Amino acid sequence: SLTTFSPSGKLVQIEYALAAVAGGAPSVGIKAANGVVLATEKKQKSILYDERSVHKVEPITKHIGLVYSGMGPDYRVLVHRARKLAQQYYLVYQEPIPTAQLVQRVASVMQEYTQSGGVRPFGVSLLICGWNEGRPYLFQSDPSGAYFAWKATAMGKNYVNGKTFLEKRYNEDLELEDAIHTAILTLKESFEGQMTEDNIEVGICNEAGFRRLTPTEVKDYLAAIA
Amino acid sequence: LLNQLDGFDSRGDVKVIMATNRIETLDPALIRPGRIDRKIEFPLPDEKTKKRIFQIHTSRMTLADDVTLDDLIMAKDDLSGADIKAICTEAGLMALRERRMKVTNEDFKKSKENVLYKKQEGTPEGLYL
Amino acid sequence: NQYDNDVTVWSPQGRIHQIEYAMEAVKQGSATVGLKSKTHAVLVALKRAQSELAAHQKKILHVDNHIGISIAGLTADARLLCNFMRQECLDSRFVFDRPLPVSRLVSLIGSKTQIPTQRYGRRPYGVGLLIAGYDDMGPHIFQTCPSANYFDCRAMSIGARSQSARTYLERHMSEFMECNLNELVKHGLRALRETLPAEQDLTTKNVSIGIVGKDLEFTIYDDDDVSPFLEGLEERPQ
Amino acid sequence: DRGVNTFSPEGRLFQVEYAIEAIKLGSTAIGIQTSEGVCLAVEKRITSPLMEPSSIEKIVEIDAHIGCAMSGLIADAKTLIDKARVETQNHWFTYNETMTVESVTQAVSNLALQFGEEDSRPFGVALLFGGVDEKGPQLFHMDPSGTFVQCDARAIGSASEGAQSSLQEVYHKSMTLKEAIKSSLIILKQVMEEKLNATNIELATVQPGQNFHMFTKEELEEVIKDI
Amino acid sequence: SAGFDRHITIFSPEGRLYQVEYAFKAINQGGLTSVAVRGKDCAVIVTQKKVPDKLLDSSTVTHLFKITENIGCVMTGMTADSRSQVQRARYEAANWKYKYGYEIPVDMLCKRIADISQVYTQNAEMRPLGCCMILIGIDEEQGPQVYKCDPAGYYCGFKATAAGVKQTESTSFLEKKVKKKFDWTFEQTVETAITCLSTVLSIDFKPSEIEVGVVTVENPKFRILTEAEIDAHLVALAE
Amino acid sequence: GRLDRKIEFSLPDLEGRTHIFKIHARSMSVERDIRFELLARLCPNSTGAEIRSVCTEAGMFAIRARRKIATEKDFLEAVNKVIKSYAKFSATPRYM
Amino acid sequence: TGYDLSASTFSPDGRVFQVEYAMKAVENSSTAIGIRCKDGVVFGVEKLVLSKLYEEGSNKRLFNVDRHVGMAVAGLLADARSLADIAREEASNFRSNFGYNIPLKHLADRVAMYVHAYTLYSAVRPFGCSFMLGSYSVNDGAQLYMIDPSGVSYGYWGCAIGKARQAAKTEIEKLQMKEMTCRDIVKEVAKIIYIVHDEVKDKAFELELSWVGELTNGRHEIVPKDIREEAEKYAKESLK
Amino acid sequence: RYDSRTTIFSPEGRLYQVEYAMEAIGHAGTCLGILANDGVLLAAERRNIHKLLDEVFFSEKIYKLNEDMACSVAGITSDANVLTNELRLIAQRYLLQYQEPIPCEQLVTALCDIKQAYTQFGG
Amino acid sequence: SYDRAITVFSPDGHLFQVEYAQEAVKKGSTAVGVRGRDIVVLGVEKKSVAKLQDERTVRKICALDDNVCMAFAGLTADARIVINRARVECQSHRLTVEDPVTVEYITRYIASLKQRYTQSNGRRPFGISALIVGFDFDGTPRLYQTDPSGTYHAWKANAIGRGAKSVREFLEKNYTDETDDLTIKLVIKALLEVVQSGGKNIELAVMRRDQSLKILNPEEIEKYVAEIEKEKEENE
Ligand SMILES: Nc1ncnc2c1ncn2[C@@H]1O[C@H](COP(=O)(O)OP(=O)(O)OP(O)(O)=S)[C@@H](O)[C@H]1O
Repeated sequence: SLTTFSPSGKLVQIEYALAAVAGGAPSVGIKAANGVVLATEKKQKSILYDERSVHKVEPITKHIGLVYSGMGPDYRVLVHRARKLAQQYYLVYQEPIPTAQLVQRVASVMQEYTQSGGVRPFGVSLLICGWNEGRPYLFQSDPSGAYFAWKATAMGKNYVNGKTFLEKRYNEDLELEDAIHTAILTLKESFEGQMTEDNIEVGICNEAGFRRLTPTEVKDYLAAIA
Repeated sequence: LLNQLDGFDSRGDVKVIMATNRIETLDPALIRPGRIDRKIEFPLPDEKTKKRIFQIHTSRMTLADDVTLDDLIMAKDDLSGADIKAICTEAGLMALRERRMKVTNEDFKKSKENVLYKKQEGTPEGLYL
Repeated sequence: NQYDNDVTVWSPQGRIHQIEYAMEAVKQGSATVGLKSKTHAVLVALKRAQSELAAHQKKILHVDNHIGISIAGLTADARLLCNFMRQECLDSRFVFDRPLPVSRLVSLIGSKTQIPTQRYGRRPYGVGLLIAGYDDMGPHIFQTCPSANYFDCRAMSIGARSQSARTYLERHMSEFMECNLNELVKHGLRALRETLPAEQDLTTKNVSIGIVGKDLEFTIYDDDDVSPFLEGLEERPQ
Repeated sequence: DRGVNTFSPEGRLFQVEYAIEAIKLGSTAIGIQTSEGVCLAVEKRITSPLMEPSSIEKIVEIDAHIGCAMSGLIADAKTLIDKARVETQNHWFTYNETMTVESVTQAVSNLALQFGEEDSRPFGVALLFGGVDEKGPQLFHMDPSGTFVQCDARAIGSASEGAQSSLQEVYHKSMTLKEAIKSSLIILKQVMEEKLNATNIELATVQPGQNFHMFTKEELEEVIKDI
Repeated sequence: SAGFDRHITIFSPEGRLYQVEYAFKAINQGGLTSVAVRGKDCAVIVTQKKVPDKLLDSSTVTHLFKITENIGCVMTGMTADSRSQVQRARYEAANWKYKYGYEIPVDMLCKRIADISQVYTQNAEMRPLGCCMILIGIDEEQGPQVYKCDPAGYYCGFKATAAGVKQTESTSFLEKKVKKKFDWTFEQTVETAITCLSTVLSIDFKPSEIEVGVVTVENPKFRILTEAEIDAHLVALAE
Repeated sequence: GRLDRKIEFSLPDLEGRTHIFKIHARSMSVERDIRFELLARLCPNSTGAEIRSVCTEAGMFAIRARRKIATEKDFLEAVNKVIKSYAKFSATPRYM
Repeated sequence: TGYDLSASTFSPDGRVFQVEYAMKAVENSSTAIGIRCKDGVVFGVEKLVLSKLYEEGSNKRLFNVDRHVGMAVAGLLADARSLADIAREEASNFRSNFGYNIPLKHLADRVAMYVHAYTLYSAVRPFGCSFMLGSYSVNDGAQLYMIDPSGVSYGYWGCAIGKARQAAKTEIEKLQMKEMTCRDIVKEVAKIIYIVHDEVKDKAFELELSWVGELTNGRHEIVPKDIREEAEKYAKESLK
Repeated sequence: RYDSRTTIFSPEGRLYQVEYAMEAIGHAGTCLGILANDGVLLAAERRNIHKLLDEVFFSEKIYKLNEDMACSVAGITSDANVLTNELRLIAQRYLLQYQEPIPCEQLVTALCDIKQAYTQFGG
Repeated sequence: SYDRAITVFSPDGHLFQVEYAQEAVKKGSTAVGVRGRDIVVLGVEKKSVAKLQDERTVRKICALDDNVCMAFAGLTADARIVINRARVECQSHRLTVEDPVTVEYITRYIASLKQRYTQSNGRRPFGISALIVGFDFDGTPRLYQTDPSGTYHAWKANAIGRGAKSVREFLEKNYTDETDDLTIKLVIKALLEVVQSGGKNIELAVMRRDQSLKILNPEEIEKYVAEIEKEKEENE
């Protein structure tokens, strides 16, 4: 189940959770020179659903953005945990928490759920970012408790194809607007043909703080951006 | 064959004893006594017998006495009887390929490890004393 | 039959067989017989031994000044329910300063034995209680079961080959109600002498009798106030 | 049957029957009640010459008039002996008197069969208890299942069938002490395998006038050479 | 597939878990249909009853459970999960009212109920409460709301809402009906609810089988309709 | 008319055992001063042929050492064999 | 046939087989019906003597939970005893916390949640009981409820629990139930119980009748059935 | 055959999870240290050398644990965070208790006792 | 008639896992120990130096008190736990009772801990067997051994580990009733009677019942081997 190793391989219940992550809705996130851009791909099943109720792009503090590619019902749980933990840090130190310390503690929580032996892991991969002390960051986690650091990455359906486009398209030096342009390009590479002001949902991170963009400026920008 | 040996036209004094290598795959029509009474197995020889069959086989070569038979004896602690023969013959071959009289330890290592494939006796266990 | 291991599992015919197995474990005890008149309640059991030289394992044990139980089956659970019984007796004897009515005590016994019959991690109690007592309304003869479905009777008998005893109780339950102590006790052992195979006879050292009375405190007897009880008999009709 | 919390379709003890089977492998012991006093004997089954004979415990001392003998598994016996020692001292604490042997063995069999891993295993030892209460001498025999009974002369462990048979041949109610002692060691050197000498067996006799020192030390040699 | 016999809540290969997608038709063993509609400043619940017995009552077969004085709901699926979920909802709404001093918005309540179902899903050794819940309520600065809560813990909420047995067909009619941009003047809502259930089930029956729960921004209290006015709406749509 | 008793038997406990012990004993050159109940306890569970095999092994010892009245020490070694060195192989010792 | 061991697990088609097997456990139990009138609720249980070993007055399935509420259980008896104790405890908490008589809806909902909580987890089994709950109040009238082994608790006019669940309510529902006071309904329940299973599979049975309503001024007790003796002088007239 | 959990022994007797944890060691990053007085060094292999990382951590295998001790690591990565935090906390509790740095062998045996506490228990 | 675990009896009345955890002891390194009348002596074989490390931390002989000495076999981690708890226990005995610790008390503790560890739910038995040698009461030399079952068992000489039957057979064929010179030479003969007796893998430590532990030096042992070879030549 979760208490015993394989004959030679790895932790099959974590590999299956990673497969369930890879079978999820796509997303892309890019670290630029001044800011970080996050973008998801949010298709309603019918024409009935409302786009003002559930939110993918979600702030953790006033300057720390966070998206995922997986299951919202676990996402909200570990979001609430990260909320309470970041506010506990700000109680202790009276200073807004740095993103590396967030990723350490969130990874500790996810690791504690990967421990034995009755609870399942999260089927959630994060993409954490923030602008702490001038230089912005970007930290991807996974259900296995691990974490990384990216310049630009993707997660979801066709993340391999989107990543091979990211390797070709992106570079080291851009601004936030060019980052949004290449981000909607690489999300538009893999999403469905009808992409509107509601099928995507985009938040950015300036050094002036986190900013979650509106459907007004999202519809203004993606009105045939190239 | 059964009706002949231990059935009709019985033994009298006709010593036809049946030894084997396994114990399992046989028809129990003869496992019952009468057909055959006693049974014996064979372990592999021990250190006391390891040095014995070493000196038996290592005698076939002008031994470089600096090589440690006891290391071969404890490492190869499950030498049925083929490795010993094969190992010493191939050690002599390794050496006398160079036409040397003595057989350095490395030649014994190579001889045995060629003879001794697929041997991993470490952990487990491997992880104790 | 692979569903037939634990207490928790309902059967596909709905009969939890752990209860049936506990019943069958009760069926392999010693024979014992309890029966009451209008004024006196008598329970009589049968002793056995491990060998010839050893003493006999006792069955009638004391509980309280007006409560005594018979037993069949396991002995650890017997003494466990004995200690719980004495405890609940001295609890109400402390608090209310009265003797207990028997029915609420046996309801507490059923509620005690309910928990090991429903959760996982305890076995049902192999137990053969025959309870005699005195509330304000006279003698009571109750019996229990490992399924905690306690019964009230006027004459029962549990243990090994106790069915011929039940036939005797059928053909004398009308006659039981009128008599005094002595012929009542000899009706009890005219059940016990049919709880035995016919080629041997009930002796002194193997039988036990416990009388509780409306003015008489519960008292156990062994061989010496039983030598008066064993005479006044004829042979079996061979 | 696998497990202490499941009965049988018929009437099997399992978690206990396999313990009653596990008694049978142990060394033998024989205790005999006589109104003069309780005698007791055991076999050590010494394996090595390095095996120091006085270190193997079979007869231990519970009280100044209460002896013991063990069987089968060693350490369950060690547990029960330790607790039995503790509780008799508690009785002497709250009563200024000696806990009688029936009360001792009820105090042992309160938890001699009380094995529960939740809410541990059943014990693997048979015990022979001898002592002198106010009713004279007493000889007592319990089991792993707590089914405790009095026995006049009980034999345990290995070869107990022929021990009981040849014991019931010679025994009666009005025996004497020394006759029962030599009758016991006759049964012993019919059921043991090695030559009977000074180091194999050990006796334990308790008398009402000789409550102290329930043991015979190398006058046992003089007892053996009288056969 | 399985293989693994899906006995507990783990992850199977490629890639789903089977316990929750078996719980999604514990609704389907209810044998019941529910439809919610939001067009305008009102909100309408409609749900029928399946009472074959004359010995059985009619008041206590009600599925519309008034959660608070401004929040209603309806339940489908098995009854015990539904009623226990309803008392959890009432208890947590009262907890909101105690802790925070004002009336709970219907969004936070669905979030809290979804979180309870997720905790019942995350930890094993508990059955995942196989019932589905639709909520309605009025909120200031947002108008009316209609929400749905899943047994999985996936809340959502939207304009024309339906769950139960036959609601692929109901959502097919609500895609073929909520596509024209007319307003929904409350009798448009009642008429479309009655006729959508009347086209999905195709029965065209007495006013005594369906239950209608409404809430409106003129009286924000939750309100259950009477046989007379249900009959009035039914013959008002009778042409 | 065909078969009408339906008898059965299995391993006797020790009495038929001891009897067969003595049977095979007097059936060969043995020592009379030996007992059987001791040997019987040694015998956990066996057929007469197995027991006969014990007798054969005692004979094997008496072939090794010049024995005429096969002693219970010859039978002791034979028991060591049959019930420990032949209980299955040897896998009992090294824990009392 | 595949997965029906635990009470936590689901099936490939989505139901819990533990609950079904516990539901049809009570089907083998004795037949117990109930019906209310316009001023009371009447219980009635077909109770059987084993052979000749009973005492006619032991182990009565007609319990008495509150001053105005009693049970009419059928199924495993000891589980019903424990559940009756839980119901007594719940009425005790309500009487201690609010100072007046428990409404039957609230009592039934607490009991249904308790039964559902024993159906939820995997350590425990579902109950093997199915019982009736009747009441009466001066401001509420007569209320008769019904709790299955699963925990679905709602209301009836008449019911039946046992073997003849359909075979009682076939002719229960042809009773003019509203216009009768319960003193007619006593012999009505007598004839309904007496119709089912006179001698066919078993040998003999025996009748108990519980009784609550306005005529008891809100009390609940067994009838003095020997008073007016309404079964037998009509049971012997119900065979023709 | 006798697989199921970390406890109990195999029939020879060996262990299951111990060898399989070793075979979980075998597919990881390579470390070493060298024989030197007046200094000591460490070597480490970079896993995941892909071009789109950051390398802003200054340390992926090394963990400077107290002041005058670092440690490399190999194996499953995220167990080591639990171990390194606890190890730092052990050495720091020692320094709190004595105001003398930890003499490193009771530190090593403390971590070995932490690991052995999960070797014995079950499951 | 199943497999797991250590709570189930066999169909014929055994515990498989006590016997099976004895096998790890039966296949471990050898260590012997004898008592002289005033000086006690023991030692381990198989130093097994891998040419490139230190060995002062791998010492298989330690002490709990100034009177008692240790040894073990089997796997070493269980020895580490038992020794750690044994030091604590010996010191806790020193806390109440003001005596020097008797060897019999600490052996009863080791066997009691080992058995209550074996009885419980799913705890793996300690696959060791210790040798506990000390001389306290009037300087009386004692040595006891243990078992995974938990049976302290007093001897006069001992042999454990690999091929212990042969080694104990030599102590059997030596062990004369008829002086720390014969005891030193007896240690030399025991280590010469080792399974390998390489001459450099010999590690021995003694105690003269008033002193502390003395670790010897492998030149004195070389002269011991030389006088053993001299006596072997004098046999001819
Ligand atoms: N009950 C017995 N009485 C006397 N001798 C016996 C007895 N049982 C076995 N033996 C002896 O042991 C040997 C065993 O032979 P069998 O008993 O014929 O073998 P078997 O395999 O049991 O024969 P089957 O299969 O039941 S026909 C015989 O040669 C007998 O002399």
